Amino acid sequence: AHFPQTPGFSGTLRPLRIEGDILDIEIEGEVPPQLNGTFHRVHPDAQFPPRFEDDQFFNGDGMVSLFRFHDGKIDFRQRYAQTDKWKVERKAGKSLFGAYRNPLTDDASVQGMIRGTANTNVMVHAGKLYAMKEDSPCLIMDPLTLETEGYTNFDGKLQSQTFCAHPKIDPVTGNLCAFAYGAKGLMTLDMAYIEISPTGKLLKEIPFQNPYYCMMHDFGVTEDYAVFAVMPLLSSWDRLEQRLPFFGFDTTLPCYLGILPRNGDARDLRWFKTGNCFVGHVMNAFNDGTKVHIDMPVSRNNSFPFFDVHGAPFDPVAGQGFLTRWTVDMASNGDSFEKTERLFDRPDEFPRIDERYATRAYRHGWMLILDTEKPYEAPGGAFYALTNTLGHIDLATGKSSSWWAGPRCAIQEPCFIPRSPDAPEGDGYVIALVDDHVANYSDLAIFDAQHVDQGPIARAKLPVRIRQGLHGNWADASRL
Amino acid sequence: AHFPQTPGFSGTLRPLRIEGDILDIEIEGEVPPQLNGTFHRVHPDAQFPPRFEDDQFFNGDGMVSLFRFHDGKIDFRQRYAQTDKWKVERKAGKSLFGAYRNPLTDDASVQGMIRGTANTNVMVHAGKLYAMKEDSPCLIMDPLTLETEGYTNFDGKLQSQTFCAHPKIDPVTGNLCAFAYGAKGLMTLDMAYIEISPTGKLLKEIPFQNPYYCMMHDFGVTEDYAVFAVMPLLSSWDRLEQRLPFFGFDTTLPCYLGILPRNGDARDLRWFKTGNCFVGHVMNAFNDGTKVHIDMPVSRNNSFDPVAGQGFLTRWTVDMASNGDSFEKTERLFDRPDEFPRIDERYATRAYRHGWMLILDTEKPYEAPLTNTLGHIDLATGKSSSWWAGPRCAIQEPCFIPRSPDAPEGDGYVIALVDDHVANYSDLAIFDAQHVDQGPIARAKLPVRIRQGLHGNWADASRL
Ligand SMILES: [Fe+3]
Ligand SMILES: [Fe+3]
Ligand SMILES: [Mg+2]
Repeated sequence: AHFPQTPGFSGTLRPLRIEGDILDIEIEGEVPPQLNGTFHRVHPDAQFPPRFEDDQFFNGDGMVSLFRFHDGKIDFRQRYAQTDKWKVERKAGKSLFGAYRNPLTDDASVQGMIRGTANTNVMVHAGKLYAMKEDSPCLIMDPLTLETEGYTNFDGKLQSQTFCAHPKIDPVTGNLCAFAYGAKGLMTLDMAYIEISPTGKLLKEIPFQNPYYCMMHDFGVTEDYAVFAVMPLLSSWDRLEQRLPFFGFDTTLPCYLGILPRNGDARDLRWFKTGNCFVGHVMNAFNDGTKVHIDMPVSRNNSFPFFDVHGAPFDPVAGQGFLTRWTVDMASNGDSFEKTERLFDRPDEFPRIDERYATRAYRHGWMLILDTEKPYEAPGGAFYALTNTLGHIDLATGKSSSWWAGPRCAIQEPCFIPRSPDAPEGDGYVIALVDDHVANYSDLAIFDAQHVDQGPIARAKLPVRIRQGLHGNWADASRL
Repeated sequence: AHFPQTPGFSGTLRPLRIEGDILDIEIEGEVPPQLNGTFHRVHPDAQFPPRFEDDQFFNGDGMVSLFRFHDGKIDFRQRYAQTDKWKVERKAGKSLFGAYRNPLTDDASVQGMIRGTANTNVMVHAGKLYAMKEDSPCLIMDPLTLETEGYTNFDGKLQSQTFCAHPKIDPVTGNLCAFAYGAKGLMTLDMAYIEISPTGKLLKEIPFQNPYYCMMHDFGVTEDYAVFAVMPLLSSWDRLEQRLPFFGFDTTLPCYLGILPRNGDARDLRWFKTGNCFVGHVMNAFNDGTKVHIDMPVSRNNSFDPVAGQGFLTRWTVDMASNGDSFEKTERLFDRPDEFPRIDERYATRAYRHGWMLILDTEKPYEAPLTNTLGHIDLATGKSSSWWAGPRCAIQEPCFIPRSPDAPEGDGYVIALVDDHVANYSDLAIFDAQHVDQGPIARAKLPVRIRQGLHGNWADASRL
């Protein structure tokens, strides 16, 4: 009823909190008639006002959106993920859990509960929808009704208390390749590489130890290795008692890259070391023999201003991430990299690939671009987190193109859809939410993947603006 | 999925069509904590693009909104009324029924089906929600889930094929007082005065004939009489054959006022005649002995030419004791163009003085790419006050809530949706009924603009 009038809950970040349905969205243009599948997507949307006036973006309850493609039509369905947190807070009619990653600020009635909001990523696997949040197990939902089944441990087999929100689909085995940090609770170095079969059975859970008490948000998977990028985004329980941000970036410590053979154990894990930097989302990773490549935006400090870290304001220029390839060789001796190479010279994040080529050699990528030289005429919005541009890069040529959403709009994470199962790499479509911050409408815009610069070929016009979310995924109807 | 690019489906009249819920709406100010009940409300919202690009606003599928008040909180729930039309069209994934009230344009697959959209009014009665559209039976829904149960003939008793969307609640008996026109199908002169008990049982269905086939949208109920305003808004099968709009107003025919004793029959009905004009919604009606008063906006032509469409709240007076068919009085009650009148319905059918209305203030700026004013009139003194919503907003039909059961007439709150046509958000504004010029005392802030609707009603939780 009464949300704190902090910027975190006002203007373009106002609460939405509407579950609902639209049958047959209004289309401007023509939805590609062959497309038949689901595009899932999630945003934080605190059900009730927070205990803390300062409660953060990534702490809001997960609101899941479904866009079902079929017969040149798109349907809309949106539901709260009914996490243990969400269920108990609804019964109380108020928020019971506290600050971000801080159980010391929880109400006494919910101590020991799973504090996850399932607000970071949603992906179809094993005929179900996996709703994910780092600090908590995987939440199982129905891909079409968006009903919540409950957290899972994969029939008692998984020991890890947590489950990452950035798994990859092995394009050969169809296995869900995931991982977990803090696998034995907050502030533990216990890690795990996880593979889930196409029918939901836990196949392997390879434990190992991390170099830091740090955040491990994303990782890479190659044909033979799991790739873990370790940054000094450090955590400490002292900070929670002082009521400071759980994570704080240390600009003096180095970064590591851990290569775990997917068929080995912690004994075979080799650590490589490089200079200090901030590592973003992994576009893709792949190995050529013992040569391992991983592509991700690299910046000098935190790239997300909604992500409150401790110490040293928010440097918006030091937070500019550029798509960078890291290369190590398992055949070499020592912990030296072979190569670091900037792949793209514009600040970017939220990278995407033709997922048929995940874990393999590839050339086509899409990304959100921060074009600060463009006007932004929408009052009530952070100019910092303004992804106003969609970009495409041909890594084989370095050529790139982009599209500007205009001065009224932001763009959310894109997603690639192939034109057909055996279409060439990157031949198909890119979809993304384009949010008009003046009229408060959202379009699910459809681009030609190879000509994003020509603007959308179609727009699914929603009569509502979807709150800025995180990650989404496309699944063909055959996966259901 | 491809709606026409006409004005009736673009801009502020864009399709909405979202069913959904919000628990604990954002509140600016304070929702009066005593309030515990429901505000229902409905707008047209075609589920699929129409068969004809010039489809009327009034032809769209009914979308019902629920605002459940409790303990200073308001929850939101919005659902489609699952009429026979809506169900079959969803099955087919496209619009099967054709032009407004024109069965000659329906697809063959739905011929003889009920063409109602239930898009005009929603009112709690006998523990259920009555969803109404003139050309069709009453639709029964659940007041809290907004589930649909189906059309009703009240246990097979009701003979009328139709059921009005403007019933009044008798403040003494608790009966739902309704009527029906075209009761034996389209273009039929058959009429009926209807009463439904507080438990849903049909108590009386009094048939009579209408002076001609015309729109009979609203009517009045007094302590002793039912009051039927007849204007020459005509329709014939011939109009439908030429694919003209169903209704066509005739400037040369007179208007009638038919007074029917509630406990009598068609032989006891008296017709009074007056000059040509266009009649609008009924604020209220009452009788003082044999003198019958009815207050309603009156204009020269359709208000539902902007100058001819200017309707002014007017009182019509006839005397049942008199001989002949002359009125006694016609008196303009308000000098500003107005519509959607409302009263403290605890005084419905009885003498009253407090009314609320929407006012079209043409001297105000509108900065969007129009009811912009909420009014209050004290009929005992002619005094009035109003509130302008600003250059970006419009106001939908208001509705009165008494501060308490024993409160004096007009003592309480007036609620209405206020729509920002630039930011595309809607607020459920709460005013003090006696000081609407002071602006809202509270705003329930929706993260969406509710489409332009029709009629809504308040019901205390005790009625659930
Ligand atoms: Fe992420
Ligand atoms: Fe009406
Ligand atoms: Mg739109």
